[PDB]
Amino acid sequence: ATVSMRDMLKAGVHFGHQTRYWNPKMKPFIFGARNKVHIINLEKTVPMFNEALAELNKIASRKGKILFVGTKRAASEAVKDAALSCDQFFVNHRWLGGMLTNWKTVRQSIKRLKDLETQSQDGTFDKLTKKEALMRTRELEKLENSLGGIKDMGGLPDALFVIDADHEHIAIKEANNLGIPVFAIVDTNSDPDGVDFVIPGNDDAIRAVTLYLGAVAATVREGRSQ
Amino acid sequence: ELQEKLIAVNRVSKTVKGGRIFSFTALTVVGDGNGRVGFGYGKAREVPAAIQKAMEKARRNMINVALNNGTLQHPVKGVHTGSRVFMQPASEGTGIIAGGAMRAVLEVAGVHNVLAKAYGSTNPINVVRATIDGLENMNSPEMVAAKRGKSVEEIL
Amino acid sequence: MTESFAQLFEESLKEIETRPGSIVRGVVVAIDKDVVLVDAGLKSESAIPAEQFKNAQGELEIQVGDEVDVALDAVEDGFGETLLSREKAKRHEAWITLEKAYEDAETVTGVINGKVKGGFTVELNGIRAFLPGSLVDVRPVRDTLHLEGKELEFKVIKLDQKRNNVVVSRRAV
RNA sequence: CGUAAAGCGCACGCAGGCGGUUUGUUAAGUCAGAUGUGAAAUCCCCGGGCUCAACCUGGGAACUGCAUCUGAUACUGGCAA
RNA sequence: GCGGCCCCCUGGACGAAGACUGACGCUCAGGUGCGAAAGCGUGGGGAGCAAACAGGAUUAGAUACCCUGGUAGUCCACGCCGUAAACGAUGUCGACUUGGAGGUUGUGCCCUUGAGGCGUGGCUUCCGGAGCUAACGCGUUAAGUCGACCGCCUGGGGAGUAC
RNA sequence: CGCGGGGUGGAGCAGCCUGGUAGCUCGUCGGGCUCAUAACCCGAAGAUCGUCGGUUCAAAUCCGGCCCCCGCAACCA
RNA sequence: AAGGAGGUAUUCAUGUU
Ligand SMILES: [Mg+2]
Ligand SMILES: [Mg+2]
Ligand SMILES: [Mg+2]
Ligand SMILES: [Mg+2]
Ligand SMILES: [Mg+2]
Ligand SMILES: [Mg+2]
Ligand SMILES: [Mg+2]
Ligand SMILES: [Mg+2]
Ligand SMILES: [Mg+2]
Ligand SMILES: [Mg+2]
Ligand SMILES: [Mg+2]
Ligand SMILES: [Mg+2]
Ligand SMILES: [Mg+2]
Ligand SMILES: [Mg+2]
Ligand SMILES: [Mg+2]
Ligand SMILES: [Mg+2]
Ligand SMILES: [Mg+2]
Ligand SMILES: [Mg+2]
Ligand SMILES: [Mg+2]
Ligand SMILES: [Mg+2]
Ligand SMILES: [Mg+2]
Ligand SMILES: [Mg+2]
Ligand SMILES: [Mg+2]
Ligand SMILES: [Mg+2]
Ligand SMILES: [Mg+2]
Repeated sequence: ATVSMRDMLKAGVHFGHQTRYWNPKMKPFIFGARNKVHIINLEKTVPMFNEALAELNKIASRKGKILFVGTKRAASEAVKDAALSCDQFFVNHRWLGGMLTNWKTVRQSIKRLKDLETQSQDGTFDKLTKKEALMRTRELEKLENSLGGIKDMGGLPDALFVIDADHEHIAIKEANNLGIPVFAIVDTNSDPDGVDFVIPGNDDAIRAVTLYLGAVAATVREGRSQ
Repeated sequence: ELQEKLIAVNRVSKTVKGGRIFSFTALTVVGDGNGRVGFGYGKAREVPAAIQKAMEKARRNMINVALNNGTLQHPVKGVHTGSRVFMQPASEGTGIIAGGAMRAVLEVAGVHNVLAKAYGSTNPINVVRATIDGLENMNSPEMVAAKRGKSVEEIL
Repeated sequence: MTESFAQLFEESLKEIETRPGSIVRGVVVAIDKDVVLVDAGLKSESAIPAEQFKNAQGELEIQVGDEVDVALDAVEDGFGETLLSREKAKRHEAWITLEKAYEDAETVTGVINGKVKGGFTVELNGIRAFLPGSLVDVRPVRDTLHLEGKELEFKVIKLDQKRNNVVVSRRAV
């Protein structure tokens, strides 16, 4: 399902960063500069958004494991909500360096998390000489915070949807290194070179983030359901 | 299927507070003969571990090269830190005439007939990297015809 | 239909002004234990400390879905942050109320806490006023230190808000 | 040729080197063809004779050059605007 | 290299709008000129500072650092010298190639809504992209991509020395 | 005993030649999938390369020994 | 010389002083 241009304007997609922090690679996706603040040209945004949606639908139909990367505190709850709505994987908190390239170590961490949660809840051994009980619970909580979303991913994702490419540049680099389609929303200050399916838009606004996430979640749900 | 050979092993030092800590670096090149070639550089306290690490790295990060009947398609130059490298598509039967590291890289790549010479520095690491880069920057008649929007018969 | 981006952005620009300093009302999306998040429709949502939102009684009269008017610091702080401060709007509303009270001349208070050029000076939540040397109090009072350090309970007569000046006078009240 | 050897301390300026754009003209440079010559031996190619080879030898190719004549006029040069 | 203020003589640069000439251009071996400081010649001047020198200290020694003095010189006029880490350790001219923050000096427009807003030049400092580089770093003032001319290098010492 | 071939997760198979890299299918478990089974998808577990050695920077691979397995080996009245 | 605050730093009526 596509998004109407008036809805994008209401959300606030057109707004960008100041004209001093702009990246010259984002110059094509710029309409004007009002009060030293860049205005993103939605005329290019809408077709690119639908094109990215179509590719996401193709991957979803082919049963690809989508990974929703968003770490801005504005977009963390929304990314988790969208990923859970579309039964997919997410990274709401800080992207661990080499989460994809160093998958062999992330796999061991996942196994440790699984063992801790299993024993704590299913094993329910309760008495752990206090200190150990607190430490184990704290460790399990931290592991759930860091890797709770991707614990069921098993292998590598087939597509990486990235909020604020400039903020999550590390994840884009790892995806490029391994070879993975990236669907990143790019503000005026970001660099669109690493992105495969650029989506020009305001990554900061929660309204815009929710709009983006709702559209992509609907598309992937349609692709999976078929 | 993948043919691999170790080019050079070098001993290096770290000079820590106590004394000097020695370690070994291994430069290796792997390739399928059919055109894919990739180099690897590894380091460990012991030679076998370094060679194995280099082999793994070389197995990863390969690159395809357009080969014309087991030789190059046109004269190609390649440059890097110190190594300036020239390679020429020699006739069948001449064999691979190249110096050391270039010989190893070309042999595993699968080129059977070339005339090559390494100018500038002949440091094994840099010359291997320059040779691979030069092989990468070599297009085929099909590639040039496609990019120029013509047929191969028009290009000849 | 192909209503162009330029034409649609024109209407959106007409709807909302981006001038710094001005005050626009924003819907409160959520409240945490120390910060309130306000959406005014700009580049992003603002995060104003709850102490600013806290009323005179240390309580949060604000709530979810509430509308309050917030002064615009800037479109961006360099990190895509639409910095908004409602206490500036409070100061502007207080200057307006001070102008009204200096026109209407009703009962008002405010801690007279300083020394003006003429005499003692008053401060009242956005009203820097004066009680002059002979006019700190009606009688020959050395209570300019009461007009510098104690609350004046009176009306205001003459004020230049743009000059950050008012007359917290020794008037009838 | 910033720091490894290597930018004159700086400028002006003769000889010299280089020359924005359009048209005409010339044919000097340039290119094409032809003719003369570029000794033989040597080098190279295809053969032949010493029992093979070295060696000897037939024919070609080559001798990247120079000169003259006949053409071409895109570029460079000359002359004219 | 130039630093109080004033006057006289005088060179260059830049901006605006036009008008004019019509390739009259760029570079440059020899050549010519300018060229910090110290130094030299002749004649003046001489406050302060200060090689040399004198004395007092310090030290194992102290032909120095430290202290008290102090002559050439530093200043002026006219000549000579012609060398510096004379350095951006980066020859001159021209063309092209993403940006940001400043400074300085012009100038056009917008209601100068009052100190403002949007342009358009010249020179100049910093940060940084591609690209280049051995790396350090340079980066529209290039050490980037190119074109024209000139100067210079060929291992370290011997030696910028001998003849 | 003679000659030849073979021994690789539980089973069936690559990898041996060129010394560096343990793979494929079935089976097991879990999850998803199915109301469930089944089918399908995703993960997870499982050999020390028969063993004893030798060589080498490094051996399932090269060499030898032993153990077995299979084929061939001339002997039953 | 030591400690605290503000900035790249001042606008912050003159008057008063
Ligand atoms: Mg060399
Ligand atoms: Mg040096
Ligand atoms: Mg040098
Ligand atoms: Mg110079
Ligand atoms: Mg010309
Ligand atoms: Mg000429
Ligand atoms: Mg001619
Ligand atoms: Mg001859
Ligand atoms: Mg014969
Ligand atoms: Mg002959
Ligand atoms: Mg001509
Ligand atoms: Mg001509
Ligand atoms: Mg000269
Ligand atoms: Mg002097
Ligand atoms: Mg003198
Ligand atoms: Mg004298
Ligand atoms: Mg002295
Ligand atoms: Mg003295
Ligand atoms: Mg010199
Ligand atoms: Mg100087
Ligand atoms: Mg020099
Ligand atoms: Mg000159
Ligand atoms: Mg820089
Ligand atoms: Mg000399
Ligand atoms: Mg000298």
